[PDB]
Amino acid sequence: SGFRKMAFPSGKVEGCMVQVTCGTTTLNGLWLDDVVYCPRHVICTSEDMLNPNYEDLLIRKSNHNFLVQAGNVQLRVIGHSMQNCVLKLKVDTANPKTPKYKFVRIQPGQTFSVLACYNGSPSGVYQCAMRPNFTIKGSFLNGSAGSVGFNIDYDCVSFCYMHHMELPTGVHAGTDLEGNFYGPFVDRQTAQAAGTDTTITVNVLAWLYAAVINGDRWFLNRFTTTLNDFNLVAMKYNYEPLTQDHVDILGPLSAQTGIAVLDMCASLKELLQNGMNGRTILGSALLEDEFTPFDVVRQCSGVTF
Amino acid sequence: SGFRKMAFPSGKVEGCMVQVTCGTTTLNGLWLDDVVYCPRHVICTSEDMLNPNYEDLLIRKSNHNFLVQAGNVQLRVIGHSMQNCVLKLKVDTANPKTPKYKFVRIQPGQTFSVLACYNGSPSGVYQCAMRPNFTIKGSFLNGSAGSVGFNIDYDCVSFCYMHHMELPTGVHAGTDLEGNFYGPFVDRQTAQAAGTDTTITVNVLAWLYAAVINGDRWFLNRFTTTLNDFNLVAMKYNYEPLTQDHVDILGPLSAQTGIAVLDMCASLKELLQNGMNGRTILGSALLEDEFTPFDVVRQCSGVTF
Amino acid sequence: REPMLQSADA
Amino acid sequence: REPMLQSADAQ
Repeated sequence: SGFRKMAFPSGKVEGCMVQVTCGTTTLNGLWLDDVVYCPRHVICTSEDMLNPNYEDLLIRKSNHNFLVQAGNVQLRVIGHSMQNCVLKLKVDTANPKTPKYKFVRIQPGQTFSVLACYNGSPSGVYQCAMRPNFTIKGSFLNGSAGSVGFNIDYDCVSFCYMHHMELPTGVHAGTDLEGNFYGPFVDRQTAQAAGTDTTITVNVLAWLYAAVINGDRWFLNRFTTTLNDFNLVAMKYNYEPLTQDHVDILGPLSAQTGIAVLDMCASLKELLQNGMNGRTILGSALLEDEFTPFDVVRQCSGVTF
Repeated sequence: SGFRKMAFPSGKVEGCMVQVTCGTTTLNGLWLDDVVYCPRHVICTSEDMLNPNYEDLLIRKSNHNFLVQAGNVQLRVIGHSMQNCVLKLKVDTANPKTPKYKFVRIQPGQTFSVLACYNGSPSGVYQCAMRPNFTIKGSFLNGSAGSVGFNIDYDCVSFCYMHHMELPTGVHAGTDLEGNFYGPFVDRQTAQAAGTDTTITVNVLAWLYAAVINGDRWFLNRFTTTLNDFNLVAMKYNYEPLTQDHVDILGPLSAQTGIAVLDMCASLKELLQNGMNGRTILGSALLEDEFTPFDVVRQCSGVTF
Repeated sequence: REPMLQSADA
Repeated sequence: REPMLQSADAQ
C-alpha cells in the first residue's frame, strides 16, 4: 500500500541524451533516429540572449558549426532546421537506443517525469506537474537546457516537455518537442513574469481519494457542498477553482471509494478553513498537488512502467 | 473580416471513411494505413447492448464476420483486436489516401471538426466543442457512430474524437482514437447521465477578443477586476470559473489587441450583470462559447491546407 | 430514456 | 531577477 510521488524509470531516456555545442554555448540534446532535438538558443552567444533574431542567427551557422557529442563519439551533422523554438539537427547515424516514442503536448495539472541532464549526461530524475501558470517547479542549473520531460505509456515513451529557461521567481519554462512554448513565455532574456502560483485543486482531491483507498479517512465528513461554495472557499486559499470537467476526472476515484466529488470537496473545504491542526495525511502534513487521479490508479495497480 | 464557427476542409478525412458491418450492425470506420478503426460495439447484437461481454463477443467473432466496404470495394479483414472501446480491423490493403496523421486527446473547451458519416459515406461537416461535461451538442442519428472529430495543423490531420453513443439528454459521447472515453461514460445502454452543462468562459472571452479585432468594441469599459471577483460573478450565471491557465490561453489575443485579460473579464461582468440591452455582438444576440482562442487566431490568419 | 449506442441495423 | 536561458558556457 501507500502512495507517493513517483517518476518513471529513466533508463530508456538516458540513452537518447547527447550534448550539443555551438560556439561557446552548450546544452543537452534529444537523439531520436537520425535527428537531434535541442533548444534553438544554443546558437546564441552570451550577448545574443537579450533580444535575438533566431532567423538571423540561424543563417550565420552551418552544419559544421554544431558539435554533437553522443557519449564519447562526435556525431556528424548533415542538416539543420528550426521548428518554432527548437533546433532539428539531422545526423548521419541513427540512434540504436531509440525506443518507441511519440511527441505529445501535456496540459496544466498533468504530471510527467523530468530527467535533468548536463553535458549530455543524466544527473537526476524527478516527477513534476504542469502548473496552472504553465511553468514547472523543478530544479535546473546552467546547462540543463535540453532536458526532456516524458511519460511512459505501455511500450511508448511520450516526450512532452523540453527545458529552455528559468523565470525570475525561480520557476522554469519550456516547450513541447515541436518547439511550442508552454504558456506566454519566449526564449529570450527580456522582462518576463509567470502567472500567480496556485494549487492544483483536482490533484489535491485525488491525493485525498488515495488516502481513503490507503485507509486514511479522518478528514471525511457527512457534509456535502456545491461547486460554487467550494470554489468561493478555495479561491481564498489560492486554490484553483474546480471546473465541471475536473469533477468528472475524479469519477473513477469517486466510484471506487463511494464518496462523491462534492462530498470530498466538503472535506477539503474543512481542511483549508479549520487547518490541518498538527495531523498528517498519507504520512505528510502538506497537501500534495502534483498527484493526478491517473497516478492514483497507477499505484493501485502495480503495473510496470 | 467576420468571425464564425468554421470547420476544417473534410477532403482528407473523406478518403479515410469506410463502412464496417458485423452481422446486422453497421458502423463507420476510419481507414488509416492497413488498419480500420471503429467503435467496438459493432460486434453487439440488438438485444446485447445492455451489458455485452465485449471480451467474449470478440472471441466468438472471426475475420470473416467483419464486412468492410470502402465505397464499392470490399476490404478483406486479416486481423482484429480490441484497444479499450475501439475495434482495430487489419485489412489487406493500405489506404493510399492516408494523410499525415496523429492521435491526440483534446480537452474540454477545445474545438474540432466533426465529419458526420452514414454507411461509410460522409454526410456533413460541422465544428464542435468539447463541453465541460465531456459531451458534444452534435446532430447524430442511428449509424453515425464511427464518425471522427479532427483538426488540421500544418500538413497533419490530428484525429481526436470518434462517435459512439447518444446520452439521454440528447448530448453525444465518444472516445479518442485510442478507445478511451471522454468523461465518465461507458459504451453500455445502462443508466447514465451527463454533468451540468455550463458556459465555457475562456471561449466567450476569445469570442469577445474576436469582436474587438473585428471592430466591435461597444462593450469595452474602463474598469478592471480581479480574477477572484470575476469568478464570483461568472459562476452565478452558470459560467465556468476562469482558471489561471485559461488566462494564459488568451495571451496571444491579449497581446494582439493590447487589452488585458482581466480587462476583458470586467467587460464580461458588465455584460452578464446588466445584459445586452437590445444589442448584438458580431451579429449575434447571445455570446458564443464554442470559439477557442486558437479559432480566433486561425480565422484572422487564414491558413490554408 | 436509456443511452443508445448509435449503430444502424442491417 | 531577470529571466535567463539555462544553457552553459563552453569549457
